[PDB]
Amino acid sequence: GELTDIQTFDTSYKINADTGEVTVVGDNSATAGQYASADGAKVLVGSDGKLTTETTSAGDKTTDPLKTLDAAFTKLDKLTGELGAVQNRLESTIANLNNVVN
Amino acid sequence: TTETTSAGDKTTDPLKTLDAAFTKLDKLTGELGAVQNRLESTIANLNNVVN
Amino acid sequence: AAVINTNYLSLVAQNNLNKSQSSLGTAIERLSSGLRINSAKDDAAGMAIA
Amino acid sequence: AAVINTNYLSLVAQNNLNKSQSSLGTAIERLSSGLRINSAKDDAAGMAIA
Amino acid sequence: AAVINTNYLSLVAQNNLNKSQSSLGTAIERLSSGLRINSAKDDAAGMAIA
Amino acid sequence: NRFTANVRGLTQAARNANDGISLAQTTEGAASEVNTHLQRIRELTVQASNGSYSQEQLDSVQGEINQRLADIDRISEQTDFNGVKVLSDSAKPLTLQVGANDGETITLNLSEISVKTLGLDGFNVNGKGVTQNRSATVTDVIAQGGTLQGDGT
Amino acid sequence: NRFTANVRGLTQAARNANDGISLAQTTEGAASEVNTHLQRIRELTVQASNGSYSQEQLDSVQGEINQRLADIDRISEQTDFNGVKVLSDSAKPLTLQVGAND
Amino acid sequence: SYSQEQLDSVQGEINQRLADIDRISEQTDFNGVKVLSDSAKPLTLQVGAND
Amino acid sequence: NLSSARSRIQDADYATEVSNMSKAQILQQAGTSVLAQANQVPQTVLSLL
Repeated sequence: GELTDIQTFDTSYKINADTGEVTVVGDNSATAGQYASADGAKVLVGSDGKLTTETTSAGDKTTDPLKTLDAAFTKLDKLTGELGAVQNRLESTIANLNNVVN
Repeated sequence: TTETTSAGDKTTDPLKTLDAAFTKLDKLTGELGAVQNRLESTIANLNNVVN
Repeated sequence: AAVINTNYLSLVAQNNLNKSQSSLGTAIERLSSGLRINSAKDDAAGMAIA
Repeated sequence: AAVINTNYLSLVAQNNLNKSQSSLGTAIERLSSGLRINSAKDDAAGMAIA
Repeated sequence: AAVINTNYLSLVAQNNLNKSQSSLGTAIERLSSGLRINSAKDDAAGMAIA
Repeated sequence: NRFTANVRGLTQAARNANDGISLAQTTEGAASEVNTHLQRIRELTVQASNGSYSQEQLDSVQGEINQRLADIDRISEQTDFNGVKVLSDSAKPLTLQVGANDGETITLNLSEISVKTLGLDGFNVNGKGVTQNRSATVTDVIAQGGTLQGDGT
Repeated sequence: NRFTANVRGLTQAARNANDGISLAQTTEGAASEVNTHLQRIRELTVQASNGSYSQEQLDSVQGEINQRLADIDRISEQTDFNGVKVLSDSAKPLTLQVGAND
Repeated sequence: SYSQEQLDSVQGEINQRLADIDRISEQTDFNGVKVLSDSAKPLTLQVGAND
Repeated sequence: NLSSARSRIQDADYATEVSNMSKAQILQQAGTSVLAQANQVPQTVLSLL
């Protein structure tokens, strides 16, 4: 399901698969400073081995722990409220059916 | 040269270096004191919200 | 309300007790040490001046 | 707060009292001996000069 | 009233104590130095005359 | 349910903040001891800068300076809190997550109190004041008549 | 039937008014300590307005005041009551229906 | 402020809680019907004659 | 003069510190008592049954 004709830039959908990024090896600093347009982005090696201008990666951790917990809370509360509403309606049906039986 | 040290030879202005160290240490100490004040204020605020 | 599960009055009393105890603690520290400005969190600039 | 297993106020009071007693001991030793530079831990180069 | 947070009597006593202590300090300084006009802040014209 | 989660998460957040006060207290106490060390160093430095003292008394003064500096470095490398070298050369600022619904913290910004970072790093009044050099740079190598021979040779 | 509707709705309105009381309590409690923040800022402003303080100690006062302002902003952003940042930048006036007959 | 080991203990407790949640899901049974489980279609509850 | 300057900012005024400690102790005893009576506030609920 991948496409070879059309690629995606770091931030955009570009047909040009290769850009030829220009990095300068800062002498006496041993850091591949950016040269093309970022002009000193201090390139770091990414987690996939490619060159990138970011300093910190995603890591291995729930990025939004409490937000996911709140989402779980919302799902559980929705189910509990639905069950409670069905239970109340069922009690009302019990009353109505008993009256109709009488 | 290879070896990593050299003679110090009568450090020029001792008290100025000491005063720079004093400024740095006092700056960090004041930052920590401000943090302690902020943190006890947060303790009070959080306790109020808890009640 | 006549509920027993939570006692808001008890919680308020606990808060005021904690505030009074913190005041007692800082007063006792200043009384024992003889220095008003110790643990710079009180008068942070004052400790720099001192 | 209302904790009793540790009394932080007692600890700071004890520490300040220890500092006060150390100062008193130095003063008493200097008074009895009559020498400011005694126990070379006090004014190390001073006792070399003396 | 019956208040405990503020004790006006204690504050007034502290102020009078401070005034008396300042007077005592001036008296001790005048005795020790032996000159009534020392630390010119008192009787500046007297200091100029002296 | 929402109120229970919020109120008890805030109690836990109060616990976290209260640990933050303890951390700041420990670091402040260590810094106060460093402050006393600097005060004594300044006193005896004013003493030693006098010219009336012969060389050997300056040697004893420098011995005491070295002892104080070594203690400062010891405080730097040994002030511990929950197994964290808080007042050391490797101490990133803390977070102190306060309040539920994470996204808000209280950065501590505590680090770098020791010799070589208070700026002294070589403090000396006599001959024995050995300082620290810097790694030789390729620019310096070229500057002193550098002649290339290969891969950075 | 009309009496039951009125009494039940009015009791529920009493519950709603109690919720409003609790929300007002939370907001007032947060504001009560923002008040202490402002008091401390004012006291330290009086202290640092003196000329005897050199630039470094004025910088320390400014750092502490920056902490106080950041804490006030944190109070505004984080003060929550039933998923509503009541004392915040985006806080519209509430409704608090008391009584039946909308 | 917590070092890695205490975080690991917290993670162990959280894993225990998650395992309990999963157990409650797989084992909450009612008349041989795992009602609160991963295979639970909505029921019917015929209430009245004239289906 | 500089020692006096340091005293004016660093040394503690014992007269006000003693009064502050006394008021703190008074507030502590009052707080403990009122907290107790607040703890018997729900006791009156445990009368009707």
